[PDB]
Amino acid sequence: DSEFGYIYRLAQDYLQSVLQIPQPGSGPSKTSRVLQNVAFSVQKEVEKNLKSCLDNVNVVSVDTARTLFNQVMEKEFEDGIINWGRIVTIFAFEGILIKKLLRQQIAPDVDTYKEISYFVAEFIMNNTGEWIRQNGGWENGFVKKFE
Amino acid sequence: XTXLRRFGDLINF
Ligand SMILES: [Cl-]
Repeated sequence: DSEFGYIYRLAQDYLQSVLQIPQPGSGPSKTSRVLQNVAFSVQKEVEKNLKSCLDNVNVVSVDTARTLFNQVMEKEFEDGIINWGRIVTIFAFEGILIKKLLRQQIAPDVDTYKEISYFVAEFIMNNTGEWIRQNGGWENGFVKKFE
Repeated sequence: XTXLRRFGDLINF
């Protein structure tokens, strides 16, 4: 029940929904369900907008996947602006990375989605954690604006 | 990153 652990659970839950890994009987939390619907509302459109760009990147490893994630995330927020919509795109992008990694990584570890979700949660809490605290948090700011 | 940024602002409406 820590701050990083809750963000890690959200990041890992979404990758399970993207890869369509079945969870316990009932689905994840209501917060992860609101997040999954909003990020699904985005993901397929982002892929179909960046097919030329994504078809030319080599996401062949975890470090390689982390390098590209850090690179895109630093330029997206290079204006110093954070909102709940931009946070949704952080989850939407990790879903595209894990699908490119699944198709390009040779001999992956079991549950590689847990490794990708880990450094994705590190970025969210280190660079948007203080902002999330100051705009209602997850149960009062995010859910209450998309539900 | 430009794409994702405006996809995000879009939903912030
Ligand atoms: Cl970029």
